Amino acid sequence: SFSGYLKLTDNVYIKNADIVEEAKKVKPTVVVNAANVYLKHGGGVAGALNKATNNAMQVESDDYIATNGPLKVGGSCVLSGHNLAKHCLHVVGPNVNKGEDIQLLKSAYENFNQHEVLLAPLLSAGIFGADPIHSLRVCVDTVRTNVYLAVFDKNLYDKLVSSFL
Ligand SMILES: CCc1c(C(=O)NC)[nH]c(C)c1C(C)=O
Repeated sequence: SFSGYLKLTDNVYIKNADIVEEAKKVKPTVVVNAANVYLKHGGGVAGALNKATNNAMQVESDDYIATNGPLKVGGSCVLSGHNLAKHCLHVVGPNVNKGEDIQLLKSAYENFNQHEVLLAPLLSAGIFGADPIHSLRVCVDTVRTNVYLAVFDKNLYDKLVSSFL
């Protein structure tokens, strides 16, 4: 199971880890991808997860989009986890670098409540432009299921833990 995590609350745990490496090690039931509405996994966590699947995640995602159309900002879809997890929950947090409503971050985290346990990144953090301290606060105030947060950057991980209220 998950190891080396710091417990933040009853159900939220955090670790300084590469989510790709964490997924390959644990093979969780659900890994969360920091997806965009088109499921175009170009960079950040999405590019890293997709590259770990040898692009199988992108091939599956393009078929999903061709059939269903784009996701909503704040929405999600469950696809295969490929070599990383049983499933991948592609969650679309608002991209503040695209001027998207930061208020949609709570709706994005609500998707996690449909899964008993998840390995996840902080939504809308990194290349999505939101404040990761704000993302962690929305996560602990929204997610009720067991979420194991992987934070890639050690310096950000320390800032998140040291400032956690
Ligand atoms: C492609 C770079 C990458 C990897 C990786 O390739 N791990 C094996 N994991 C992560 C989380 C990244 C990021 C944040 O972009």
